[PDB]
Amino acid sequence: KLPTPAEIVANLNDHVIGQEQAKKALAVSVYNHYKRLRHPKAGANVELSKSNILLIGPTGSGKTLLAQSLARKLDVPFVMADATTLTEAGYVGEDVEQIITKLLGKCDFDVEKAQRGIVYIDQIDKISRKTRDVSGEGVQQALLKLIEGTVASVPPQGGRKHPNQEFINVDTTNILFICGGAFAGLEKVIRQRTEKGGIGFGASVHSKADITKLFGIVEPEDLIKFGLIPELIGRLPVIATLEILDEDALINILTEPKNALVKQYQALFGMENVELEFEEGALRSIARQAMERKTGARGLRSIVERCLLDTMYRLPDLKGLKKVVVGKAVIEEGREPELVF
Amino acid sequence: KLPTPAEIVANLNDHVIGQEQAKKALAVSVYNHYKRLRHPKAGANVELSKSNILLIGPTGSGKTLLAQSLARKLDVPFVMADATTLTEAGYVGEDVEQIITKLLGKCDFDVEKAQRGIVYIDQIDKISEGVQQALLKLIEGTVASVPPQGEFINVDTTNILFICGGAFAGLEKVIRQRTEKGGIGFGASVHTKLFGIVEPEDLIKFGLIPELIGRLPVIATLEILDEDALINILTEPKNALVKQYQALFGMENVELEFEEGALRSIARQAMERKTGARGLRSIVERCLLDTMYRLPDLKGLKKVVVGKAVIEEGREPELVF
Amino acid sequence: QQALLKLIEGTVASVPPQGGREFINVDTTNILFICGGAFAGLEKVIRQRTEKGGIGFGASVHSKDENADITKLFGIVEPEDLIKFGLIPELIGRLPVIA
Amino acid sequence: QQALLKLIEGTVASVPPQGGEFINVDTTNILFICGGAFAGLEKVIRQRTEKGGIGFGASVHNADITKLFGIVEPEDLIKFGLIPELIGRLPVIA
Amino acid sequence: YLVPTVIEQSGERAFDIYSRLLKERIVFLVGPVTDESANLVVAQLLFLESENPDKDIFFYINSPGGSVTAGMSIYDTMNFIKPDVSTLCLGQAASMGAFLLSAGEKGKRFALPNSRIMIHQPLISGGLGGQASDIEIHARELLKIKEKLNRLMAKHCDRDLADLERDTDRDNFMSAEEAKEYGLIDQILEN
Ligand SMILES: Nc1ncnc2c1ncn2[C@@H]1O[C@H](COP(=O)(O)OP(=O)(O)OP(=O)(O)O)[C@@H](O)[C@H]1O
Ligand SMILES: Nc1ncnc2c1ncn2[C@@H]1O[C@H](COP(=O)(O)OP(=O)(O)O)[C@@H](O)[C@H]1O
Ligand SMILES: [Mg+2]
Repeated sequence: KLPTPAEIVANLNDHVIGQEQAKKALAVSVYNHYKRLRHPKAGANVELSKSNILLIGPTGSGKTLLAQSLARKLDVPFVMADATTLTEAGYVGEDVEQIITKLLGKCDFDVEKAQRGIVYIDQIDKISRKTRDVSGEGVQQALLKLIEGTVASVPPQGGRKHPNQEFINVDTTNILFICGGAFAGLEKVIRQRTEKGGIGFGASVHSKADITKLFGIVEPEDLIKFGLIPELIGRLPVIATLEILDEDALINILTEPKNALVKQYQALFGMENVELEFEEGALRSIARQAMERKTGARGLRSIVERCLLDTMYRLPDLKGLKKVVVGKAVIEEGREPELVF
Repeated sequence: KLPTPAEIVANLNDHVIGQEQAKKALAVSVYNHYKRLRHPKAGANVELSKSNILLIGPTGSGKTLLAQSLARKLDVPFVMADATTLTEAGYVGEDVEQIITKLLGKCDFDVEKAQRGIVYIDQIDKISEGVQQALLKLIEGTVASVPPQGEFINVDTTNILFICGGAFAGLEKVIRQRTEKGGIGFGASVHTKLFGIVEPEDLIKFGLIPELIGRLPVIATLEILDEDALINILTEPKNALVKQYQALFGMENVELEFEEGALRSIARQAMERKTGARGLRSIVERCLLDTMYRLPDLKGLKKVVVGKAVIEEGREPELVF
Repeated sequence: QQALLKLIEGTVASVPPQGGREFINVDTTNILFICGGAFAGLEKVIRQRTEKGGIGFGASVHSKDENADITKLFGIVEPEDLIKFGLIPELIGRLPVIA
Repeated sequence: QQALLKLIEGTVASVPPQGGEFINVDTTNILFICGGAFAGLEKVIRQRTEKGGIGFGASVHNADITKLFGIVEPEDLIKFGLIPELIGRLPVIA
Repeated sequence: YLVPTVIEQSGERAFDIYSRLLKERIVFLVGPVTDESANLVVAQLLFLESENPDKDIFFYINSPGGSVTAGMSIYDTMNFIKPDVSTLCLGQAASMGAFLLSAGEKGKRFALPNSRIMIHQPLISGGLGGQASDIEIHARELLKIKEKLNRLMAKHCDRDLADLERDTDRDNFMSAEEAKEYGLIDQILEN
């Protein structure tokens, strides 16, 4: 039968550290997606509709990773689009039907399978409203009909969306859309709404909580002030939020996931039959250095690579080197690892 | 088999001169990349990801030559791309995977070879955003479709190694803004070592999107070619300009020779143009056009000596019969 | 909007055949067209028309409610507001029923 | 440009027979001489140079397209619209 | 005066030339030391500490003197903030200008080769009118300021208080070399 939301989350924990509430939202939505797909479609049966998601989170928190990790066990077509590549219909650039074109290409152009697929639209915040806004509000307007039920006309994987063009009819009624983006200036809007206060001897001054706390209480009013049109927010009823990664999340990302960076280099060192070991202080230092540079989980790979460069240059020649040890000094200082024979 | 990081540098020293730090960095990253591509990519194993390289160096330092030499060594296909050939407006997608069509054409459209190839992207700094976003979406794992070799073909670029490079002109001042005391002060730092300590915040301040920096973990620097290296380049490499033109004169009965002062002066002239070893070919051809036209007419000639006066002054090469 | 003027009104459209791209002639004279849309900034135009909102001693002042009543204002919409919103009169005249 | 580059570099072309069985033609040894009046090249070069100056001790200054064409660089032709891989295959510039 | 506008390469940002120099941690004290000119120096010193508490601040001084209290606001700000305040004498550093010059971080007090540095006891810190009781009070306050200035100057110069009391009795003009030998500056810049 279908995988329960708990089982879906269990396979998201092997790849994503933290963000439990968004994992709940994604799992429940995918479970309801399956149930809707196998719900009888005729007779006295009630007609079900979909509940799309708006996945809000800071840069490098795990939105694109949540989608990729969810796609491994979807059993339905899945794609990852980027709203920044879209434009208004009559202007140079990609149209919103190219998303369905990609979704249709992932499933051997079987329309019956694409009409039941899932779509992730990244950088949904970069098309915000704030003359003709071909790259912003125009894309939001073009997505309104596509997100909800419509019959799109897509090109056959070959060209643009032209009048002199052969087309395929795809019904996006049962296609689940997952929008995501790093609404940077959203914390300011939420703070303006929740901490209005006022000026004057007779005015009431309101008390004056970072990106995580404010995102956890986001409302459509803030998303409208940010630049999203209400017609789009109404089509994204579910709003899931990601917590920004801290130092402890970074060290867990280094060690805990199935294909974690430490496991990456451990397996890479198992090729030449040597053991790679990281001290706890070494991982804590890598996390501090990735945080101080304000990179996030993006920069952990650069740190480990720059620390193991000179040792990897000498791996296939150093015979008898049973173990390699990375200490706190190797991370913080310009030192070389310990090479135990 | 597979060449070790030491053997890669050994064979790569014959084609490129200098930039030893970038040479070993490329060797390690490439060896690790093509060892990851030999992992048991199935089961309960660890899904291995690639590590790309960012080559920061002046023009004519040999970045493209480094990438092409690595490709020739490892039997993989290679195509150079230019971020300057990608426009802001329009279908940045449709032309960003045309590079895949180029790479496929370089290997008989066999996806098994192209998916494990190398791609060099020129002028990575000249795009300091839609182009950056497309290069990011392509550097990361994605399945792109291109026309056939004559039905469409699929290519997954997750296993393709990407070596981006460019001459970050104003990056050194971005670094000095945080590494030195002051710029305009009386006693305050008035003006590749600082390129060697480049950090992600400098590249981001330069205007590179952070997600692109996140997929370019290896940063290697190339030093400017001095007047000495430009002489070796003229004589030492496998495809040295002196060697090429000596073969041109050698298919006939005339031995071409250069004076050491001629090589030094022509290297200084190339260095004065801010182009590195790229300008060496034009000035050598200019210098040898004195005889390449007359040599057909000359009879009884045995050798030609190219002196420094031919490169510096309007002098003719000495014709001894 | 200009391209829809002759389509809403009676014309003869030339469309491709049933299969691939003789074109088919279709008369849209008896084809009923029902346009619809959420005119977002329309209530502000209706309010600016009906509510002067002047300044001074000789101007009647009324901005005592922050949010425009969309229902009451839409109920008194006229072609003047749709023209100031962005629609052309040639299209409004072809849409005589405003529900 | 790309279909032309695929010929300028060493490849094998398939062409109809001598009569009405295609012939394989290897173009490794076929010399290509390309030409044209690059009408935007003088502006490209004049943007690369022609810095000028101001003041008493500075040199101040119809386009002299003769000396401009005499100082063409491959990047100028790239800006004109030619693919870099084609210019790299055209080393001799007359 | 028209202050020129310069362009900083980063995009581009247009600065007046003094804001551009403040970006390089250069603070100018030009002309008399007043409440307003001293508070601008204090505001710049406070701002530069926030930007980078570790990097040196360069305090360029071309001043004939001014108010003691105004100069003391600069002086206490220089000593309070974490980053070293290097001082440079351009043209002249006289009276409180010489005091603030000597107040720079020891080892980082500079003067240009033809600069003029003048030290002297304070003049009127304010008028001495009113009754003899008021005049006695203002005379006592001026003497306390005189002793405080000589004591702080002697500390800056590694000299005895008795030396500064002699040398500040009347206007003591010094070349850059004499100020270096005296202890007001540490180095003389040439190139
Ligand atoms: N919660 C997490 N668990 C494990 N790895 C993570 C997590 N968050 C980020 N990463 C690491 O960061 C890299 C990219 O993160 P990801 O692309 O998911 O961030 P993002 O939310 O998409 O950022 P942006 O909003 O800028 O697109 C991944 O390769 C992953 O290894
Ligand atoms: N380090 C080097 N060693 C040998 N030849 C070089 C080197 N650097 C540049 N060249 C020569 O310069 C020409 C073009 O250099 P290029 O690859 O464009 O450098 P870059 O990629 O740094 O601009 C090549 O023909 C190459 O022979
Ligand atoms: Mg992402």
